[PDB]
Amino acid sequence: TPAGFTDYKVADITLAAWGRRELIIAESEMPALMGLRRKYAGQQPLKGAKILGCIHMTIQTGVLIETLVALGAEVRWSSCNIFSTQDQAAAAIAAAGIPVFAWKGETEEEYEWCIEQTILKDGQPWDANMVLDDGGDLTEILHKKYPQMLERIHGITEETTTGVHRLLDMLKNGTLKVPAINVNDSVTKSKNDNKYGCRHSLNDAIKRGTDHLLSGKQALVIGYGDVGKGSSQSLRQEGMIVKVAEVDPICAMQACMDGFEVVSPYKNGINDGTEASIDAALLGKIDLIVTTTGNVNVCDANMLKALKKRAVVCNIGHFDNEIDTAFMRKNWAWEEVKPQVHKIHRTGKDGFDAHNDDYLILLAEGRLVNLGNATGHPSRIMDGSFANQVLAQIHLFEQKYADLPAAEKAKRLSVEVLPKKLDEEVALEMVKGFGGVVTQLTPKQAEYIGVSVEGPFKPDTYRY
Amino acid sequence: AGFTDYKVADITLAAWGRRELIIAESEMPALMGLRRKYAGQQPLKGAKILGCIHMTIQTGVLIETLVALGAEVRWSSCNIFSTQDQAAAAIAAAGIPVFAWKGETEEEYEWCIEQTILKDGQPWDANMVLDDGGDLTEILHKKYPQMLERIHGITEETTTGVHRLLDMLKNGTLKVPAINVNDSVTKSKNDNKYGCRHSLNDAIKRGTDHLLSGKQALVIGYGDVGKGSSQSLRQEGMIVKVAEVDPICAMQACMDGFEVVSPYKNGINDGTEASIDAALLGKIDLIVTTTGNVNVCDANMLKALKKRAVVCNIGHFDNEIDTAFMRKNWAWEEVKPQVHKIHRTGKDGFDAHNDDYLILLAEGRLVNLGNATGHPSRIMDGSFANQVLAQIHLFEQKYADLPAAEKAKRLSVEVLPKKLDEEVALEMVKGFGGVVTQLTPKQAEYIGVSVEGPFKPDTYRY
Amino acid sequence: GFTDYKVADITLAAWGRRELIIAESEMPALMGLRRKYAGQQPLKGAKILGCIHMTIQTGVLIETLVALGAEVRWSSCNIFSTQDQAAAAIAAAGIPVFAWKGETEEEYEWCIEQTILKDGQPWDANMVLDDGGDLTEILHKKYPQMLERIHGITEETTTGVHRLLDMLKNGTLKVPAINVNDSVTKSKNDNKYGCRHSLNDAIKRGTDHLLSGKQALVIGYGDVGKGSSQSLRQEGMIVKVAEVDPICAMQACMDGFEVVSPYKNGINDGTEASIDAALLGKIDLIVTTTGNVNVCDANMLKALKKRAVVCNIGHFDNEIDTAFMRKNWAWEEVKPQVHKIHRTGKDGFDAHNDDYLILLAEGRLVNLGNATGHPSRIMDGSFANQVLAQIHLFEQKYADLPAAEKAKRLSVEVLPKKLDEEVALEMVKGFGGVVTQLTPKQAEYIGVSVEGPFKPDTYRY
Amino acid sequence: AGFTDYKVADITLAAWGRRELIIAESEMPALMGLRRKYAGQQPLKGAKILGCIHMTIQTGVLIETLVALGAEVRWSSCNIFSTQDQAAAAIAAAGIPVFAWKGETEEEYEWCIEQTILKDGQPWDANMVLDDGGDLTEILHKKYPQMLERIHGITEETTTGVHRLLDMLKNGTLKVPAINVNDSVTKSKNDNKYGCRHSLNDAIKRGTDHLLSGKQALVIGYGDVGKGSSQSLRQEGMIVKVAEVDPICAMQACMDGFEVVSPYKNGINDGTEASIDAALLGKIDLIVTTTGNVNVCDANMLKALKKRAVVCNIGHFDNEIDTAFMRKNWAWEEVKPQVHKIHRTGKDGFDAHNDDYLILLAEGRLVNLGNATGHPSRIMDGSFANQVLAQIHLFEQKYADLPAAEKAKRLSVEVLPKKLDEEVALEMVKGFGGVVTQLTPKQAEYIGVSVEGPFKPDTYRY
Ligand SMILES: NC(=O)c1ccc[n+]([C@@H]2O[C@H](COP(=O)([O-])OP(=O)(O)OC[C@H]3O[C@@H](n4cnc5c(N)ncnc54)[C@H](O)[C@@H]3O)[C@@H](O)[C@H]2O)c1
Ligand SMILES: NC(=O)c1ccc[n+]([C@@H]2O[C@H](COP(=O)([O-])OP(=O)(O)OC[C@H]3O[C@@H](n4cnc5c(N)ncnc54)[C@H](O)[C@@H]3O)[C@@H](O)[C@H]2O)c1
Ligand SMILES: NC(=O)c1ccc[n+]([C@@H]2O[C@H](COP(=O)([O-])OP(=O)(O)OC[C@H]3O[C@@H](n4cnc5c(N)ncnc54)[C@H](O)[C@@H]3O)[C@@H](O)[C@H]2O)c1
Ligand SMILES: NC(=O)c1ccc[n+]([C@@H]2O[C@H](COP(=O)([O-])OP(=O)(O)OC[C@H]3O[C@@H](n4cnc5c(N)ncnc54)[C@H](O)[C@@H]3O)[C@@H](O)[C@H]2O)c1
Ligand SMILES: Nc1ncnc2[nH]cnc12
Ligand SMILES: Nc1ncnc2[nH]cnc12
Ligand SMILES: [K+]
Ligand SMILES: [K+]
Ligand SMILES: [K+]
Repeated sequence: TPAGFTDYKVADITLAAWGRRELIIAESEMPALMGLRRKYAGQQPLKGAKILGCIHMTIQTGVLIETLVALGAEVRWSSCNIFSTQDQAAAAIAAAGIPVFAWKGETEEEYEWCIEQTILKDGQPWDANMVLDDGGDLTEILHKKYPQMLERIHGITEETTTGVHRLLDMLKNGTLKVPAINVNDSVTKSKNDNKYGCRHSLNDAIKRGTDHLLSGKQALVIGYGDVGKGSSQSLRQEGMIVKVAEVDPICAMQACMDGFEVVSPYKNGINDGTEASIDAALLGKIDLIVTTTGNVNVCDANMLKALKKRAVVCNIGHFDNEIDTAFMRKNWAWEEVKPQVHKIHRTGKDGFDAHNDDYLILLAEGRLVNLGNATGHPSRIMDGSFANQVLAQIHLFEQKYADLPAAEKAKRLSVEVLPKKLDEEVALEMVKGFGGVVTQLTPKQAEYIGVSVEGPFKPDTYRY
Repeated sequence: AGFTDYKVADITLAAWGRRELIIAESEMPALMGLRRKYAGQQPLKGAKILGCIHMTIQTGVLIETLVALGAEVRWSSCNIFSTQDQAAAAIAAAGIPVFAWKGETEEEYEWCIEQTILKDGQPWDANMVLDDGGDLTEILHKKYPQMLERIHGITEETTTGVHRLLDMLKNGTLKVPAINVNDSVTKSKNDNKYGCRHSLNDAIKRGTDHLLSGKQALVIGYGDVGKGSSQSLRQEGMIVKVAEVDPICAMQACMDGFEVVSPYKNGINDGTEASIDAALLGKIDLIVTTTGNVNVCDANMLKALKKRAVVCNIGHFDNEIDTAFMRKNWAWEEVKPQVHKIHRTGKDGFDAHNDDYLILLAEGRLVNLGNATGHPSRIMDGSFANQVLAQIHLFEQKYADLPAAEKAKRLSVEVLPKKLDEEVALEMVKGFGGVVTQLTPKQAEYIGVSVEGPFKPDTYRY
Repeated sequence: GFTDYKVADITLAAWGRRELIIAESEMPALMGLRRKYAGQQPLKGAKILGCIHMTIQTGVLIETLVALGAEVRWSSCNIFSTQDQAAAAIAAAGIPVFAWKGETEEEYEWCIEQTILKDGQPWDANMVLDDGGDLTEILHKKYPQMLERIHGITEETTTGVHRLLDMLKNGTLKVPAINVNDSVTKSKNDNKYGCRHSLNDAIKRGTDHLLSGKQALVIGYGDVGKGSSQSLRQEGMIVKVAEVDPICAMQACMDGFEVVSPYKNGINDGTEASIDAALLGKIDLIVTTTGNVNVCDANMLKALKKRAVVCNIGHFDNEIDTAFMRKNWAWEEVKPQVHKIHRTGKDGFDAHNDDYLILLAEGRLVNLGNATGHPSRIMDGSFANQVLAQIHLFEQKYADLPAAEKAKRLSVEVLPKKLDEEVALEMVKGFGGVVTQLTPKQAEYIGVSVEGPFKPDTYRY
Repeated sequence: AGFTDYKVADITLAAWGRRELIIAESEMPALMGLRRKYAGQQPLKGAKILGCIHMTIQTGVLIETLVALGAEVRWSSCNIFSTQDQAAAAIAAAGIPVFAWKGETEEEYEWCIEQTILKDGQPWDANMVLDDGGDLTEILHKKYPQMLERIHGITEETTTGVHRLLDMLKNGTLKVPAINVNDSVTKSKNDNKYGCRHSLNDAIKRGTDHLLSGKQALVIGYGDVGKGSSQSLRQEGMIVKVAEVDPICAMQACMDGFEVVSPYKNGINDGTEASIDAALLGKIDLIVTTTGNVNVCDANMLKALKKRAVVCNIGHFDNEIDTAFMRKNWAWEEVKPQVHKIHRTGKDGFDAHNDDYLILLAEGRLVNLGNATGHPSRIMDGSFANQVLAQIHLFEQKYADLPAAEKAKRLSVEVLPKKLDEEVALEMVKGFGGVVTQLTPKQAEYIGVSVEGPFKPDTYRY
């Protein structure tokens, strides 16, 4: 009896049985992912693939991990957020002999150490050759601290909008060292996960964090991209009176037409940095503000100062700097209600009255509230995102960028999206998971609209 | 005084039409902002526009915006049933040639387009085309190629019109460049979707006055029009099922809370009655086609529909339903204009109290324009501000005057730049009293955009 | 050689008949009563004065009464609510009807009198069917003698019920009545769901305004206000709700509406200072639904956003201070039942004046004024009750009974819940719904009969 | 600290419970307004209240309101799974006898009620009863008639409890008057409907994390609870069908845009598998019982449900689902607390990867309280304001002190006056920032009401 399998760090390995029970259910909610697991078990298309994975260690990610593993891959995994892991999921994965370094409630130190444990196997760089990322933190660390490892990696498959944006910055600046597939912009990812996932999981997380009635109350959603669209619907369908802020007038136009009043935190929309710019009458009526932008400081200090007493503040974008929580740590006393729920007392820094009425309620300390305060998106939604993740991993691994002459590396050095035909094939398995029946074009019909009977049914410019 | 160059139902409707145009102007801030911004420059001075789009009150404000910016125009409707006669009469009384009335025959429809093309029996000195559906575009290519030599461009309104332009382009038959106005977000995701949300249940109420809540609807298609049409019915309380051939669109319908079904067992349309899901169709109270495709509500479907179901089409062309089969096999009883009971008992005559009929709206033509007034002004504001910008752009490019070599480089179908799309959107938002936030310089840097936009890459789907 | 009618255009009859035949397929409860009671002829000998909106739906009610044996003489209960093809179709069937769309106030009162009189002198009516009590009022206040041979009244709507109860409490009510409104298959089915269907319907026909994204103020949140609010919200309007009833305001909140008052702090003190001018200057659409008086008052009308739409879906047109508007501001007809009210003055207006309001149906019932009111499948519920109520009062034969033994009969009563359920069951079947049948053990467990009624009369649904 | 008259799961949870109570107080303006209105008057001084209701944070605020008004209480939960342990712990820590934890056995549940009834082995000097579901009321009548002699009244929270009260009255077995708290509109239409709207999908998400959008639900019942439950699922995008025995309620579901179906062919429950609509049941992903009835999701429906469907009950008692059949016949795999997979492959063990199972939430117990936290504070504010008023009213009536002749005249089940209902409503509305309009004198005269209310007759249904 030796030490045994120890290449992992989780909160509690004994939760594994529970995580496995939840993985087994989740499999039945993920027909596109499990169809790939079935269709590709033979080809072992990921045999020899050695995947650095950095994405929220949820049950849904566990079904993704095991699908890569079932297709031949070796993986070393960490979560991409300190609060997003489900400890029973992490424990279930570690119990299956898979290296995972993830728990709910990491410090920032532990977060970076966890990523480090995927990168280093046994004190030396693992011979990684694939990267799966969500937000780009693992991507950044590899480029800035382990560039030599990038010499052996065939590509990066990036999950989310913020991560894609960081990739494009690096592509533009000549600093991206390996090609990448933008998974986010599949329609079965962006207009499934980003919108409908937040529709499901935002009011989920707010109810779990606060158990606040939402009906009848006033919400301000900052942003009306895919996340903001889904977020606004999560709140409006519960009966909130939802107001939407935007910098993109096309997105603002959509919110008006979807039945929202479009407002700005600042008078005439001009954020001059002074308190006098804040629409105090507006913020003084808001019971809930949700940031969804991917931007920085969209719920700033002066807004926080002016919010209605006891309003709930949260962020469902990727990074916590959407809210100026730094200002609130410096100036206001924090009272933990329960994990990932704090009352922030605007009375001052040092201590608070337990019955002070002048406080805000912050969820997940500003981190992604759906994963921090609930369980993120549901399996049937994540099915689409992770089916794309698997297809993209298969494809970049087969391309073998790491094995090519230097000058064709410039030709392969690109951020690409999966082809629409693949997008549609994932869509079809999703629809069938609902019991939906897709109609087949007749040849005359296909000829009439200029498509093949088998698709793709839309040009790449089609917006859906 | 002395203006006679027009054909409308009743010129005495002009004072009424004018009252409604003055109202609609207040509902169209982007179109009216363009009028104010460009009146001094006269960017369309010398433009001579053949226009073929639904002669509604909203098209009136478009027409008069083009004119106010310097253009002369000759106008026809792009559907036999979509004209509002008071709008046509107001435009005629303003001295603008228009050939349009509600309830044209097909022959009269073709004649009206020809009256825009010919002036005093001769080709008009047109140099710009504004089209909706491509009917005018097609006539110019097939019958008046010499006129296209002097035409600088086509600004095409609708998905079906764009598809026909692209077919010409791939075939080398497109003679002048086009702007695809449909693909602006302030057109496609405003007009196509939200316009149909507003005007679909509108037309069905005017046509039948049927309660929709609690009743079963089948929407064929879940593109932009299908999405908005589904919402039109679901927000009224219908139980809406959606059919699609595009699994991505089907997936959206699922996620939007709709059951996705096919008219055919396992979705396999093999032309046989036996393929029809008769249990499904025998429960449907309302079928709506939204596809731009052919025969998506076919004869066997029509045979299987529940008795007294409503049948309608909000796509551009009436061949979405097999109305030919119904004319050939079944007796038509007019309820009122644009509303027919179609008795499945036979062709010759019908029992006035027969229970086995369907209710066809607008004879299968676009139901929102045929049985109501189409999209509202505040929505058409976006589409038609795009039209004006597109006319301004193609006219100023002066393709017809370019040397053959330069024409060849410019013969394409293009969309308006995102910056303009955004500028139209902003005026619309301002028309709701919305307040767009300005990025600080730091945030624009953070997300990699200018403070003034555009805010999204062209790949962004919204 | 039938001449005992007055309609706009009798040549519309064939059109009206086509819509009647369609409506019949949309009214299974009414048509069910036709087949159920055709044999019995329960209204044989009934002579019914009827005063209710002369729509296609009312036509099906009329011809249901006749199919069951009744003779009727009919008029509308609003000057703008008649559908002229419905009136014409009824007249063409040899049924006396006096109604057109767009009557004057004078002609409305003349049409009622023509039902009351037959061949120059009072009809020998023995039944009354009323929608707002105007006909009832005229029989009590001007024909207190015809009332002696009538076996009852059946009042259709909330307002008219209220007017009967003020007579009851004051002991001035003279024949027994049946409140048809308090049936759930009438009250909810109609007052709420009917306005859900027909309010935005009317606003679109009248204005063709996009509603999505715009600001509405619904005054009132009773059944009409509830259905009105949903009609606008389901279109994407941002709807605010005003109420004096905190319980209805509570429901508006819970339904996801912001509850506001036109007056600062809700205190309507008659001054221009009390008006929340900031709120009113943002409102694109105000809809009154209260049955009360002056809930959209002159000061609110002054403060409304330019080009706002103003309408009333309550029974009477004093909900809005239209009188102030006639006295002070110039009216421009856009088209029938649509007027631009110019706040620049009374002495004419500039055609391009931007400071105007849009008033629908001159403040009258907007859904019947600018569209066709409620749909057949909804009116089915109310009129099936009306038929049952007429049957019950006719067969009870009040006018043929001892003097004040009839005091045990003098009452405003509702219909038995079992009847309410029977109507509801026919309506559900019209949707193809399938009602589940309790097992004996189940019915014992909750203490009801397998046959119903399933709720006590206190249940609020 | 000397105080030991309680039993909770973990007393160290008290500080957490207290933090959540302080927050809930800010969400319960009506309850906290009663506290401020009556604190000086101490209208419950001398009241000794047996309370049996879900020992949540919201009930914690109610308990402390009663105490603040002068009452002493002894408390138990009315369901084995509904206690929030941190709420129980905070109440115990304040020196208030409470016997409640999440996860009780049935025997523990009974013991907890008895610990409120008995103090130091003898009947407590109880003189008021606050009940939710009738269980404490039942035990008092069956087992402690001597105590009822001294009790002035029962304030019953929920529909099922009121029914048992009415049966006892009808039978002559009710020993003390009761106030039906459920029947206030600020209870029935606030709590029963909008509460289950909030908390049903809440519980289902916490329990299963299943996507609901796009999936098929069958809700049994369309009363207040069923109305709220149907809305809870539809607003998430479920395709919701509704079953009912009451045709009026089914009519409401139709008009609300739901398809109305029966588990049984033509609605006829004949007791055999042959009478099951297996085609319908084979499509349902989620069934919710809302009836207060027995066996409304019976063994033959459970056999017929689509594989892996979720089964749950939001009615007061767990016999709405034939969970007893499932225990006799099928294998239960606990996923996590209050979530069980129920394997239809047999009674003895299961394949860990069997696909033919159902998901039962809270073992058939009220799912909103069992798998989440029940209704939110701002909703329970209305219910519990009514409780406090009902307790005040009966305690001051002092029925137990009246002569036998006066008792006979007051032995009834009453509801609170509408005026009070409105006063609770006004406080709830103010908590939303709502501004109620005050009638003018002439307006109040016009509709025949006082300016202060009541505004509706008692027959008004809202
Ligand atoms: N929590 C989740 O589960 C989840 C899921 C997907 C994506 N995300 C993250 O959410 C963020 C947004 O993702 P997306 O796909 O919606 O991106 P997006 O680009 O589609 O939307 C962002 C929107 O925010 C608007 N915006 C930016 N700055 C603003 C400001 N100052 N005020 C108001 N609006 C402003 C932009 O105009 C844009 O429309 C990204 O960080 C993404 O990674 C989170
Ligand atoms: N009536 C109006 O006011 C109005 C407004 C805009 C566009 N249109 C017209 O409506 C039509 C649709 O326009 P769009 O913008 O929605 O186009 P779209 O391409 O966005 O949507 C059409 C959809 O139909 C689906 N479809 C095709 N064949 C089908 C079949 N046999 N069964 C089921 N689904 C099928 C396609 O997959 C596609 O998603 C076009 O003719 C367009 O010109 C009408
Ligand atoms: N147009 C239609 O088709 C139709 C149908 C049914 C009834 N009605 C009429 O509509 C009106 C309302 O009917 P209902 O059934 O809704 O009655 P209701 O009593 O159910 O509701 C009216 C509401 O108005 C509120 N109210 C009164 N004065 C107010 C004020 N000053 N400010 C705000 N709210 C105020 C009351 O509190 C009440 O809740 C009546 O005149 C009725 O006859 C019209
Ligand atoms: N979980 C909660 O938080 C909560 C809240 C309030 C009440 N409740 C409980 O929920 C139950 C329902 O309460 P309610 O206020 O809605 O009562 P309700 O009387 O308003 O409605 C119950 C409905 O069930 C219907 N029904 C009965 N048997 C049926 C069957 N076999 N099939 C279909 N429908 C059937 C009835 O017709 C009725 O409309 C009661 O037990 C009540 O105590 C629970
Ligand atoms: N009202 C309208 N006018 C012109 N074109 C349209 N297309 C759709 N609705 C229209
Ligand atoms: N269509 C209609 N017919 C008769 N009375 C009505 N009241 C409301 N709508 C009506
Ligand atoms: K229009
Ligand atoms: K009607
Ligand atoms: K709670």
